[PDB]
Amino acid sequence: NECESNPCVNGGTCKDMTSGYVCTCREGFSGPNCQTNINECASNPCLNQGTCIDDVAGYKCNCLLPYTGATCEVVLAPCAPSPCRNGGECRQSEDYESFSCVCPTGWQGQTCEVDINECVLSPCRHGASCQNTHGGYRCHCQAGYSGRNCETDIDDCRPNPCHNGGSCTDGINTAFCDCLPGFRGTFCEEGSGLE
Ligand SMILES: *[C@@H]1O[C@H](CO)[C@@H](O)[C@H](O[C@@H]2OC[C@@H](O)[C@H](O)[C@H]2O)[C@H]1O
Ligand SMILES: *[C@@H]1O[C@H](CO)[C@@H](O)[C@H](O)[C@H]1O
Ligand SMILES: *[C@@H]1O[C@@H](C)[C@@H](O)[C@@H](O)[C@@H]1O
Ligand SMILES: *[C@@H]1O[C@@H](C)[C@@H](O)[C@@H](O)[C@@H]1O
Ligand SMILES: *[C@@H]1O[C@@H](C)[C@@H](O)[C@@H](O)[C@@H]1O
Ligand SMILES: *[C@@H]1O[C@@H](C)[C@@H](O)[C@@H](O)[C@@H]1O
Ligand SMILES: [Ca+2]
Ligand SMILES: [Ca+2]
Ligand SMILES: [Ca+2]
Ligand SMILES: [Ca+2]
Repeated sequence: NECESNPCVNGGTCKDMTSGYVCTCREGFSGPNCQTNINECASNPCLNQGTCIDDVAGYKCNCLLPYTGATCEVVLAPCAPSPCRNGGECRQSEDYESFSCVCPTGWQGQTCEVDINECVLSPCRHGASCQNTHGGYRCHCQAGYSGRNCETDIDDCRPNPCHNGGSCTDGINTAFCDCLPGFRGTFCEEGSGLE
């Protein structure tokens, strides 16, 4: 009878009946002739805007980065415990599988944990001594100089060391006084013919 026409598709098995037939489907198929591939994606199993891809008796999810895992329930977050130290900025890679760190001044290494020794190419000026520190440095100035890199010749004329209105000229750790009429001495402290 009716199974002679080989009606079942998708590998189903036909059984003859009174005035018809039944197809027993392989797992994953349904319909009178097993023509339907059951849509296991109908339950919307993929999270986080992943795409469900139907299979025979199953599905998978293609996740949208940075989500991953069987149902897009995991997230790639290489910057989550901020591996960049000492103020460094964490940047996630394009594919979210790795990170990089932009280090602050003074720091280097993959995670910004290695000091830079500024004294190797010392920025200190005017004979100052360079002291390297962890994440910085310090210049120790010679007499007469100030500033971060001991680059400033100190203004020895402020406050004015010249008494009695004398004019001050700055030098290296020194000041020179030109006295007003009536005054003399290194700092104009001596009066002559006054009152
Ligand atoms: C509908 O969504 C369910 C999760 O909320 C998911 O489990 C169903 O998938 C079944 O799980 C096992 C797998 O082998 C079967 O094919 C599938 O039907 C999903 O269809
Ligand atoms: C022969 O097969 C067809 C389907 O292709 C079915 O309609 C008939 O009943 C069967 O005998
Ligand atoms: C008949 O039943 C179906 C479900 C498949 O297992 C076939 O291979 C078999 O012949
Ligand atoms: C299915 O694939 C995932 C990765 C996302 O791109 C969705 O937009 C798409 O439908
Ligand atoms: C390095 O050390 C500092 C403190 C100054 O004394 C410099 O003259 C010296 O070379
Ligand atoms: C400095 O020189 C003294 C002697 C005065 O003439 C001042 O006014 C000047 O600034
Ligand atoms: Ca029959
Ligand atoms: Ca299916
Ligand atoms: Ca340093
Ligand atoms: Ca000076």
